[PDB]
Amino acid sequence: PVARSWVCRKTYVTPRRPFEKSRLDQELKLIGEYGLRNKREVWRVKFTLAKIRKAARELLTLDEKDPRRLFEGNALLRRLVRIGVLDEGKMKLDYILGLKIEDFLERRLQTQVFKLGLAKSIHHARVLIRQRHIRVRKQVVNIPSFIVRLDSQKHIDFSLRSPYGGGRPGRVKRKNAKKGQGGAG
Amino acid sequence: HGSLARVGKVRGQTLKVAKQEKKKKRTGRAKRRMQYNRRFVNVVPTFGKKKGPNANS
Amino acid sequence: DTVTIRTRKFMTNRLLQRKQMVIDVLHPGKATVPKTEIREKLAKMYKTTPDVIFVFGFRTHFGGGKTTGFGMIYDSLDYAKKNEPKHRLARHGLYEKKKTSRKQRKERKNRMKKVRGTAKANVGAG
Amino acid sequence: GKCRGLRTARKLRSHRRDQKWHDKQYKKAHLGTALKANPFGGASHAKGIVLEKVGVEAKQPNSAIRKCVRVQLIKNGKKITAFVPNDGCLNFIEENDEVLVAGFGRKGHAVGDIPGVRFKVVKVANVSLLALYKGKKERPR
RNA sequence: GGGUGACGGGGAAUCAGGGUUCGAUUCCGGAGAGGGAGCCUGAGAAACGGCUACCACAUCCAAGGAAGGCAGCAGGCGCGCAAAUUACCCACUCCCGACCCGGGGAGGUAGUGACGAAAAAUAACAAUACAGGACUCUUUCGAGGCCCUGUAAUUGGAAUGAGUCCACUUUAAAUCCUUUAACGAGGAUCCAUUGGAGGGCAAGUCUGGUGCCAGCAGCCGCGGUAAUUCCAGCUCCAAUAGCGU
Ligand SMILES: [Mg+2]
Ligand SMILES: [Mg+2]
Ligand SMILES: [Mg+2]
Ligand SMILES: [Mg+2]
Ligand SMILES: [Mg+2]
Ligand SMILES: [Mg+2]
Ligand SMILES: [Mg+2]
Ligand SMILES: [Mg+2]
Ligand SMILES: [Mg+2]
Ligand SMILES: [Mg+2]
Ligand SMILES: [Mg+2]
Repeated sequence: PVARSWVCRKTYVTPRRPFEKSRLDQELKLIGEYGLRNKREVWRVKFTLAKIRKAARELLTLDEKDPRRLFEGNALLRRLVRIGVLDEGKMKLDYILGLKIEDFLERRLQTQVFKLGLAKSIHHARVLIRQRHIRVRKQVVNIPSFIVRLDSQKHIDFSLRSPYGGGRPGRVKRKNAKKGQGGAG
Repeated sequence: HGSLARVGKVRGQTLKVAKQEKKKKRTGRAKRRMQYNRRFVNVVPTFGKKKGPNANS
Repeated sequence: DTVTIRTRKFMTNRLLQRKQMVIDVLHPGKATVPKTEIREKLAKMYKTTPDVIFVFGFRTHFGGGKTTGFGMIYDSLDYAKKNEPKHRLARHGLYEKKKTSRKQRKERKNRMKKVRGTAKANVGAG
Repeated sequence: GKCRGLRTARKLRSHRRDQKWHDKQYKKAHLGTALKANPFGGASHAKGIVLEKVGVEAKQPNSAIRKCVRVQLIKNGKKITAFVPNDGCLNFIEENDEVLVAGFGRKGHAVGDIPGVRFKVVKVANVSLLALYKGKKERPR
């Protein structure tokens, strides 16, 4: 008897046929186009898509004008529009199942940095993010995979308390200013 | 029948060799970058009856 | 000079003899103000000294220009030395405690269980 | 054909019940039999002491001696003829030294060219034989 | 009647739809305090941090006698393939008492911890030398560069956390994160790892050694002097703080 949770899940599912070739080809291409650190980070997106797909399927099995369907399906569509994946007007559930990986990768801080100019390559973008150089809204979102809400897109920029954003310069230039001051001069 | 003598005959009598040196290899994302770059942009040439990522004529 | 403060979820707990609220602290580019500086800042804001103010539980956020924690103000010290945790008082030196060290008191009391009556022996013990 | 009807459940479920025994894998796992025959008393590995290095001779199409280790297990007193894998590794093993022994990868059924060796040695005196083969840890003295 | 590698359940693992296996284990219910039995008090026990016997273990004895029960928490021995520190505190959560005040190894806090789970670094950008190809230009050769990709030179400064560390915060008192000054990167450094590279199955008919040996190999097989399969070196493949059995 304690406090504590013990409530945790896995966020991804590995592929069965582990050397398919065609699968490996597609996953690596995804890694290239969006600078992912690892195969499984792809598989995490795939899996969050899959859950959605299961949820959608389940709703389509319910008869239309079944309360359970109406409410839950709408909430799912509302949730999906919130992130910038579905368009308003396209909201009616069948359109979820025609919806792919790339749409969900397209809304990461790492993209919506590199997408909003700001970066200079996607790997740079990922480095920026880690190095506390870019702030969403008013917090320094350290994390690349931060799914950027459509609501929250236009508030992406550099972090105030940083070299790029317009603050104190980093420790390399500080050193090279000390070297020019005392050593050379 | 048959002895238990030779046991590590071949592990014994191989010609010993240094393990060379080259470089600090790119790890993590950087590695994955590198490999995606060298299958999907750099080469992509005119074909001549299939490829080989460790071929040797 | 440049910290700033706000006062969230304010409430007048009449029957604990206190005002109690959620302190907000903006402070961009400085290293989480010590609680003494919050007290004097709250003292001049609420016009009622530091001596009846008790503040704790300050958590900074990420990025690091916003902390947030809980604070309450007492009517007098006489009230605050009654309706407060003992630790929170000696947090600023006014109701300090013994240095017996739990294990020593229990050991002492397991001897004593060994003996009857003798107030002197039960005073001694260990 | 099948019993098929609607108040059959019993006949159906009981017939299945009686047949399940004709399955091979299931009878293994439900008659105690095999857990009795396991030297590794339903166990993943077993510590046991080496009491003779024995050359095993491989099965015909391959000709080769297979350098095994006669292990008496500790939990039982049930003797074993485990395999010392990888080249010249039998030399690391010296008599009376406390090997850990695992399965050979087939959960029974002997493997390979070897006849009847169900087990492979993993750790000789708490060390791990991979580390000795690689050259990482060493046999203490 | 016998067995159970049988405490019941909530539930857990897989899973299309059906299913199969698991459930000692934080909630609920049961049962037990070495084994059996008997009881005192009490509203409530057939109590075990209550007694009385016996059996099994075992402890002082001045040898008449006397005392004992961790399947509480730590820890030890043993068993074993198989499992943590004799730490700090009543601050939280609740309990008990005559009690606003005392007690609680309930409980909370630290330590160990690759059981398992979530996040997520090990580099990024530039001009160079170049090495290439959609465009424009050119019969071809060559060139203009919005586009770019590899290898170098670390060439270039810029960026940064690991870490070291004042201080604040945290907190019962601490830490840990979080906040934050000051130091902190040329890779010869702050060095990624496990397993593979005949097929199944992603990836060398490369070089050296050994010659049915030594060894690999879940299976098919490879090894008897040009070994794609062994021991090595090279390069390559997979996953990657993980990966083998
Ligand atoms: Mg049983
Ligand atoms: Mg219970
Ligand atoms: Mg016991
Ligand atoms: Mg009982
Ligand atoms: Mg009893
Ligand atoms: Mg006890
Ligand atoms: Mg363990
Ligand atoms: Mg406990
Ligand atoms: Mg893990
Ligand atoms: Mg490193
Ligand atoms: Mg293969």
